[PDB]
Amino acid sequence: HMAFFDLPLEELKKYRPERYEEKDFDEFWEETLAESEKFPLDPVFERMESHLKTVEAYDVTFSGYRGQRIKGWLLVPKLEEEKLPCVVQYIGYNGGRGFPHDWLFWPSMGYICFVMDTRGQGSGWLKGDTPDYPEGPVDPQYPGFMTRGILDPRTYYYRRVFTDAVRAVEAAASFPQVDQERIVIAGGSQGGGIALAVSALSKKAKALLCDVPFLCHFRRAVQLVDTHPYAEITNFLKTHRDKEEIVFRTLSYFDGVNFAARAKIPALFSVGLMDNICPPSTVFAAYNYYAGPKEIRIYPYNNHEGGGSFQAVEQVKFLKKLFEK
Amino acid sequence: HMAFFDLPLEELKKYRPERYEEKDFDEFWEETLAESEKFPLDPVFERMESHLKTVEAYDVTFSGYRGQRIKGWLLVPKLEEEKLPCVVQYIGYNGGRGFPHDWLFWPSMGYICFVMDTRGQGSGWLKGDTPDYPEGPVDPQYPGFMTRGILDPRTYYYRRVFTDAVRAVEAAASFPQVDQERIVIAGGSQGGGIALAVSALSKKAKALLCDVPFLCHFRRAVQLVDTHPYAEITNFLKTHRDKEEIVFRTLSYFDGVNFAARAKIPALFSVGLMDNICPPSTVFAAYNYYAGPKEIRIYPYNNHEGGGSFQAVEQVKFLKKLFE
Amino acid sequence: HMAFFDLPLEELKKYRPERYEEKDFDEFWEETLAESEKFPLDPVFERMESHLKTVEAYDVTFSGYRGQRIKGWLLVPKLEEEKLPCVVQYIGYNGGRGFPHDWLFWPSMGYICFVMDTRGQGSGWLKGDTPDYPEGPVDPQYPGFMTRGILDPRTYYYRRVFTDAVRAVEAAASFPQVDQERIVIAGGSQGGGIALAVSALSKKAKALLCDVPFLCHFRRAVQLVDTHPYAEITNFLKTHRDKEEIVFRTLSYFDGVNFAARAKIPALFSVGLMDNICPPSTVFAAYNYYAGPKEIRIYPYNNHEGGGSFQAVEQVKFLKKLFEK
Amino acid sequence: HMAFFDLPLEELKKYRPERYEEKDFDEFWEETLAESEKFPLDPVFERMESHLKTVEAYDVTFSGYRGQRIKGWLLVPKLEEEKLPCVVQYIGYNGGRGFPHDWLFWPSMGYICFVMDTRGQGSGWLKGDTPDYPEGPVDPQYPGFMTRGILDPRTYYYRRVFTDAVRAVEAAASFPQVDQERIVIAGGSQGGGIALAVSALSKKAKALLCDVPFLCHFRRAVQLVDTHPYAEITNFLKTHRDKEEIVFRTLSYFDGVNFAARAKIPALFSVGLMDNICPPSTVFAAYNYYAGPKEIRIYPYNNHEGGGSFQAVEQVKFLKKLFE
Amino acid sequence: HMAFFDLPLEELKKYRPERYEEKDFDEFWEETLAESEKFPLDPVFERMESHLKTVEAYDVTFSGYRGQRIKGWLLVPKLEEEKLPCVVQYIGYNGGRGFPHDWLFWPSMGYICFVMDTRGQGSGWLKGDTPDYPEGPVDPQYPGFMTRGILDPRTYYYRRVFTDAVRAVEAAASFPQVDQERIVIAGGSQGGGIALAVSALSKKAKALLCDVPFLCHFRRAVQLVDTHPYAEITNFLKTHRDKEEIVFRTLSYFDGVNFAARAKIPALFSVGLMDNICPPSTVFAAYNYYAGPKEIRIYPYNNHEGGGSFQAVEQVKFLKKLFEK
Amino acid sequence: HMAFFDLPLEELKKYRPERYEEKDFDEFWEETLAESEKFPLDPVFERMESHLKTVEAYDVTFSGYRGQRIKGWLLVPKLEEEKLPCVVQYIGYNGGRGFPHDWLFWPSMGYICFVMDTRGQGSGWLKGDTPDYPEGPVDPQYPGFMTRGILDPRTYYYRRVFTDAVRAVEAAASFPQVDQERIVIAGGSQGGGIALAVSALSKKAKALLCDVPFLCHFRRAVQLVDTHPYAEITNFLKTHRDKEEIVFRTLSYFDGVNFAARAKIPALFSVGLMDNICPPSTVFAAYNYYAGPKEIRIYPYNNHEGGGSFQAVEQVKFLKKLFEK
Ligand SMILES: [Ca+2]
Ligand SMILES: [Ca+2]
Ligand SMILES: [Ca+2]
Ligand SMILES: [Ca+2]
Ligand SMILES: [Ca+2]
Ligand SMILES: [Ca+2]
Ligand SMILES: [Ca+2]
Ligand SMILES: [Ca+2]
Repeated sequence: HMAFFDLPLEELKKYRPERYEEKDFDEFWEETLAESEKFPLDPVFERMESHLKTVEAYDVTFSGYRGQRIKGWLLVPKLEEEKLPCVVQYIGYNGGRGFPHDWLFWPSMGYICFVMDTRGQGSGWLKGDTPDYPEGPVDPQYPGFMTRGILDPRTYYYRRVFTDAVRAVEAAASFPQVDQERIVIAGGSQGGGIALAVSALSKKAKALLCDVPFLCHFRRAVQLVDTHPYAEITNFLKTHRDKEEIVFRTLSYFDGVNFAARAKIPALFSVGLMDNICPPSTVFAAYNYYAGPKEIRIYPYNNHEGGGSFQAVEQVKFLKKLFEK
Repeated sequence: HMAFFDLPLEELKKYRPERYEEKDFDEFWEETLAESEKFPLDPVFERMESHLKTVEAYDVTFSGYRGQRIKGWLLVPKLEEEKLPCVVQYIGYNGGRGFPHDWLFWPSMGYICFVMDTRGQGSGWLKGDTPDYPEGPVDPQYPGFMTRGILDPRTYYYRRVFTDAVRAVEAAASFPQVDQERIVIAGGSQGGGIALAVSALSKKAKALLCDVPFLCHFRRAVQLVDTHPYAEITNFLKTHRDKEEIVFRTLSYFDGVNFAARAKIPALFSVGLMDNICPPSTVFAAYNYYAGPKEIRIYPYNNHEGGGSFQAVEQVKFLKKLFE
Repeated sequence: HMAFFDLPLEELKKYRPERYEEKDFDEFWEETLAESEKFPLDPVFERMESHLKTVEAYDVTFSGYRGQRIKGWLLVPKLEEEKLPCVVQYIGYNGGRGFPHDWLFWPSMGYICFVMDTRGQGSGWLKGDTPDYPEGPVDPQYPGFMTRGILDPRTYYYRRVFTDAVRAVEAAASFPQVDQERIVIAGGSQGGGIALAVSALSKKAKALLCDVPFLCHFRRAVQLVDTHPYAEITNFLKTHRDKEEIVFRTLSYFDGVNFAARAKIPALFSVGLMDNICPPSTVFAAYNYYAGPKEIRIYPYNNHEGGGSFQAVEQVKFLKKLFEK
Repeated sequence: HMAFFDLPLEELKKYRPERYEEKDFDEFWEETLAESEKFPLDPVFERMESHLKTVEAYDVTFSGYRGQRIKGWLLVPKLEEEKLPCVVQYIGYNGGRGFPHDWLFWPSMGYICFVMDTRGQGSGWLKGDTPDYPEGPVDPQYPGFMTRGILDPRTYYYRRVFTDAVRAVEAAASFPQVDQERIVIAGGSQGGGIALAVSALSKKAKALLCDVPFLCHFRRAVQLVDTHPYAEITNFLKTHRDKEEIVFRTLSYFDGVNFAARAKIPALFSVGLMDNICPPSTVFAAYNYYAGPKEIRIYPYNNHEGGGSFQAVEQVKFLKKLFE
Repeated sequence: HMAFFDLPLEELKKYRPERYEEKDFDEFWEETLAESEKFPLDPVFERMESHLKTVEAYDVTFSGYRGQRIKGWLLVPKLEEEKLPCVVQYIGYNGGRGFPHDWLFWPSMGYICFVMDTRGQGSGWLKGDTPDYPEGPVDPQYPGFMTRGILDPRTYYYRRVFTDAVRAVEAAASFPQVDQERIVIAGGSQGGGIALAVSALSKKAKALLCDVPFLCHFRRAVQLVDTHPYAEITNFLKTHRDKEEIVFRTLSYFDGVNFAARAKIPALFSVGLMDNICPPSTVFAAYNYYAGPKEIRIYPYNNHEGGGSFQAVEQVKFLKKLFEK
Repeated sequence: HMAFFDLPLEELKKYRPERYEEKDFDEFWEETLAESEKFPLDPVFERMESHLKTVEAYDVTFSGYRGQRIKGWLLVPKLEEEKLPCVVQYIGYNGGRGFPHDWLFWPSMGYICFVMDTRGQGSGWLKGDTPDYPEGPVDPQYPGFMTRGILDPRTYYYRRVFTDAVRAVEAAASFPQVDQERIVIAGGSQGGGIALAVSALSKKAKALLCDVPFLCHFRRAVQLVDTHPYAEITNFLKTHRDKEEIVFRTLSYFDGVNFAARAKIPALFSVGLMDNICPPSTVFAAYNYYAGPKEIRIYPYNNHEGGGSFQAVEQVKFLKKLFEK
């Protein structure tokens, strides 16, 4: 067999495929957010009995999509400064909020960390505590989250997740020790696709950290790789042979490329050139359309792990320099 | 690597592991069926335009779990006889009702065939048209159907599927040309596990055809094989390390072995001794506890395909002799 | 690894590679057929005791290559019409005629169905009952049928199969209830390659159904995919490093592309764009050279399963419309 | 997945499963050999132009099964001794006689080497030049040689190979520089199963070298491993679900374990305890029933490669001691 | 294929296979430690520039095997307490000390953390900075560390690693804020096997954390699994067919089962019943022979990940109770 | 999955990628060889008691890199001619000199054969007896030999191997029955890469046999294939994300393409076009830059086995014609 390869790096850097979105993309999202804003946010922070000594940990509950109650953690490092910067952290596919001690990186660097639990997931590599609540009937689907409600953008799973995620920034901003001028939205892989949505839809985010982003350039992802989770879509289309146009129409409303074209905040991206889960052409498509000030860290030899702890160093340096003005 | 192997056949034939079920197993199912019976069945058969010439095809809708509307097909062979025997057909994992022409076997053999669509699935190997409707919140789960609602038997996905399947036999029986003395429940793999449940829960079924059954002896299945779909449960338990006792309690209410101990109608089973999706020990555990008159066809060299078209011949000969 | 991909669709639709055949291609086939016609067809249809109720089943025996007796099934739906249309069904690799109840589709749609057993196979996924009878010595070969007798077109396995298949249509035509104006030849995968040969060699076929055809564009197939059964040819060539020119000369006489260029009857093809057993470039090469009226159904997300039950629907609609003209 | 393991070594050393053969096993082989002996052997040795300098190479042709003409190589080391000992070398599955320079080991150790080409193979890992000639119709079969004619011992492929192989020893013995008191029959894997047959059927062989033998204890092999080529039999049985008894009856006539029970010449065996192509329980079954003086070299950590060049050293030493 | 399974749990709980060690096992280790103690430990702690805010990070250097200079990190949480408890952390196969921010768990829980870099590794999943120094010639070996110097225990790779690890505890104990009554040795997988050796050889360790231990019951490991790294041994033995007795003789001196029989400090073990890297029978053999006060957490459905974050919670609670006395 | 494919043959035939070497490449090698030449070669040939009858077998010892003692075999066929031609044979990755009877081909063809043992390997498919002796510290590395000392060309493993190999030709030339006008350097795979280095560095070699060469065009190899052993370099780079430039700078001094540009003796190459261990583009890059008289045998359907026994025949014929003048 042939080892994975995408477009050459010189082509990746110029890759700007034709965008496809419906004319009501913005109106869809405006209505979605307006509907959810009719419910009070009702943020709840409850301090936990914990063995943690350098951080205070809080159980979080807030109202996400249509008032539905989403879990999280808030880790506050024990420091003298009265207002601290904050990272809102979104989680990779099949993960959930786990335990507070699973998210010590940002607090150790002096940042408040808001970890948003992902509705209905939390059963693959880290446990979760938040259910999904569907729009009535749960249509035929392929196992997983990628095709859950895919026949209509109004019923699609990521409509609810992205709305949760925009509301999570509001919930973080409500914590009294959070410096609202230094709120960062962050994620890798599904988390990066969520953060990319939030960068276009939120008014409160001040910077984006976007690693090896998933949920980008769907039509290309499906043709390029046979890995999960993009293969969920392919397997659905293999069966539902009459639904191709509808499937990609729905997905157009949730595509990171279309959000990137609307985002204005400063962003640090990362990409692995041998990543066969989130292919480099899908990541570069999103990066290249990203409309805010931007940088990308390129890891030529890395698969889905990306830059690992090297990239974490880059992120801390990037934010320090940004927030010095 | 090591080739798949289960217990030797001589051990499989005596394999009767200790059963685990809760005290309220029967009460759970009695309440479930009573609550769904409060909605009218409202079976609808709508003759469709079709290119089929030897068969009349109907679009089916009936009320399953809690009045929720389930799709299916009814295929009636064009024959002179006024009352015909009927097979109620349940579908394998990730399948759905597909097209009428996907179910030509039983009609061709002179049987009315009622194909029940599987709620929420239909996206893997044959398309489906029936949604699931959850009991409120859809809890954290691993991709698929095996762990959907698994923390409480009341919320568990197969509660709804098994209720649909019991109601499907009532729907079939309400068709005027069906001979109610010759209603057969049939399935292979997930369909076999569904049919095994129906064999204990239904009052209308007269015979069971149970091929290579899934949804049997969960605790053993999860230790034995790393194949999907049983690995969905294993993967959930890898993450939710605190939920093991709860998971297996819930599953006990849906285990084919526990239904088999309650079933009284005549049954023909099949098993593939090299089946690593539905291991022979889980299938023999169910067969060995099956409380009605029973036979099993054993296919020593077959994987999940079982007896294939050979077993289809065994089934037709079995039912002919039974109903004489 | 890399996920399978062939030429882009826009290139596939224009793909007309240079054809290679010997100057005696037609003479080879004329002599082959003339030599087999010297034996009487002697078609025998024997009614069977069956549990089937909507269809009458017949055990079939007829003379194929050089008078050799080939088995089949004939399924006749119980309908009032005195002359019925007929599908001659060829079978995929490692399959055979199985049981009569394995072929209920076409009879259920009102067609007589003649299923031809495949000589010497019948041991992979459906049982068969017909032997092969070689031209004397059985030369060194790689396991399978693809290299059986490959050093000479006169000894090659598919010379015998394709002659059996041309005689199968004569056998079907001899059944009294068959409408000879509505004889269809049909197959998928090896069956599709057999059917493609018959479309060029038979005088009795009126329409072709050709799904995901095997036995097409061998030189491309062997360099594109490492899957069986094309890999049998590759494996033979890895060992018999002196026989490359002879192997591809022999295969030129049996290539679906060379038959397609001679076929004049109306045809419906199908192709799976992710099919790595019968690659889309080999299928499109045959489709593009096909010299009769033609259509193709394209399944972008399907592998070797092709259009499945969706394509069955297309085939029934195609034939209904054709035979109403 | 799980890593391959067979019976523990202590159990392997005592493993003597019940043997199955038909009452006419000996008569079947007596009648097969007598029929082929009615054609003259007509051994032809044709010196070749070669770049080889330490060895003389001959193109061999002789009559095997029913007078059919089998190819081979004869390699004679250029030594002063007027009569030399001889190794008759059988080849592994999908191999053939290749080139003369592929068989330099035994000649370099001072032995004449007769390499028998394998009918109809020669297309996997080493080229071959000898065709098969079937007993009329070539029945339905799974790809390969293991199920070619398997529905009748008289049509089965290995009937013709084993007969060739017995005649190969007669052909080698006819070469004037061969010392007939020091004729060795040798093989690994398919070669070893061939050699094991020849050790029971030939009158001319004086010693057996049998490495990691294939064609042994078929019923166990098929249940134990899913590797090729034993899997060819399994796959044929998955489809021809009515032919199980007939398949194993045929195979009984060709099983190394039944030949081993009849062999009287001295033998050196080898076995790899992690061999998942020729499992150690099938090899030990044949070794344990072997009726002549015998030794086995056991390689606990090796797969199908066995003892490799270490074993080759064992074989040279074994034969030197034996022929002193 | 067959999914991985070891002995049933009820058998695992009683599994005490016969131990094999040479008569000079203790003398070998006494001599090894005495020889390395002749070089000064010369521990160096160098406060480094870091973006970490809740922790003080130190570059560590100390003398391990025969005076050779080994790297590490020391992470000290910023807390008012003047003496703190300490975890000496050993690293999994193909890993190294990485960056200080890779080891935030224990400091966040109020423990000083001493992370020992692994000589010659650090190139698989986390970077390292410490070379190996062989005893003269580097004999023929299979790729990796398992068979490096395996023909003599005096030249074997893990002789040098285990001596470094015993000296790492002495280096940690020399830090003035370390409470010497609360020094813990900890590791998972290779780290667990190192920690197990240290639990027998060190005089300063007060508690052992030993997760999914590697380097245990080699003869069984090599029989049971075909995974790396145990398969490095098998692959060496496949080639060096004359060296079986020598290989297992050497390995006996480094076997966690033989150290466990000598260890007296309180321990918490963990085991995954589906672990095919470190099989449960090799782990239970070590646990069952462990001579100090002991508990084991059993994870029936987990592979080599073990208890993950659940086990981390178990470790924190275990130590808190132990050191309350 | 996608089956392996490299550039089309017509492109391979013209493939001359831009070469990268440091401006001290020649000076590095001149100094390396001069430093090793300060130690006496001290060749030792000791006749063995052997069961071989057509060949005399000698145990060889000679001084390779910096006086270090390297093992080998010398096989002398028993012929009347007083001086014989000689093949110096280098060995594939994870192999060693094995037993004398493993190398009977060249002696049987009337050539003396000098088999050089490969330092530190000999544990994968054929046993070896020669250790490595590192330049002091053995830095962090990935399992295997490709990354051993890779951070500095002075410490790199192949500096020592290539020096041994140049000295092996001198050792061979010292045997009294060797005709020094007919000394051939030969290898496949790692052996071919070693031989290619020797063809530029040795003054005594008269012809090169170079099959499916490894150690060629590293930057391309690492992008193209995910197979071992080239993946050892990729794996090292995935972790040491800061060391890319250094790694490829080191490797430039050991790249077969750069030696090929300097080699002047006649050469026979071979290449398998389906070889995914040594890709055809890396082999053709070296062949195309080869500066001496050259021929290549192309095996379009072979993987890493190349031309096998067919190529052995090509080699014997090639050398016969060459040495006839
Ligand atoms: Ca708009
Ligand atoms: Ca009760
Ligand atoms: Ca309708
Ligand atoms: Ca012509
Ligand atoms: Ca007898
Ligand atoms: Ca002692
Ligand atoms: Ca420092
Ligand atoms: Ca220079």
